[PDB]
Amino acid sequence: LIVTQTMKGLDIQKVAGTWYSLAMAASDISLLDAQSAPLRVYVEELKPTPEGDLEILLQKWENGECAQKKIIAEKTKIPAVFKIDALNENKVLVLDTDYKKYLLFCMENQSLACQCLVRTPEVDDEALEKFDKALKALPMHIRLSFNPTQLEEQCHI
Ligand SMILES: CCCCOc1ccc(OCCCN2CCOCC2)cc1
Repeated sequence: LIVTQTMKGLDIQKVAGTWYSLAMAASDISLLDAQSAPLRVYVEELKPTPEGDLEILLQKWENGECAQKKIIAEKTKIPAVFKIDALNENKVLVLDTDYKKYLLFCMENQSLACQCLVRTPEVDDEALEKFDKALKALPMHIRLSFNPTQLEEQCHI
């Protein structure tokens, strides 16, 4: 109950496939500051299951290397809200998407990280505008964005 933008009418099957973390923001600098920061994660692909859960492939920098991760976000009664199982209850919210170009999401435990996902390794000014508007509300204190060259590299090097 801190992020209160969600996507009405979300069809989670339609988010399947390839995505690029074009921009990210968080409530605390420490959540994204170093390469190995806990929530500096780079999304690779979204794989919605038949039962409506959402499997997520990503990379993360750990121990001086770009590690692959696979995680599962389980559906809830709200179609735009999913839960991930770590030792704390942390939920994922889909704020807005057009399926074909962009998707905005936040994860929250208050600790909060949001990303602007895009389908192609290109700077979508309009997707970034909608991301910044969705965020102007929220209490973000660090924001990163990535150029096309970085978006084609593992962990955005
Ligand atoms: C529409 C769904 C977009 C994908 O949302 C998420 C992307 C990455 C996430 O990762 C959260 C942190 C994952 N852990 C980082 C530390 O290593 C273990 C995995 C969570 C949701």
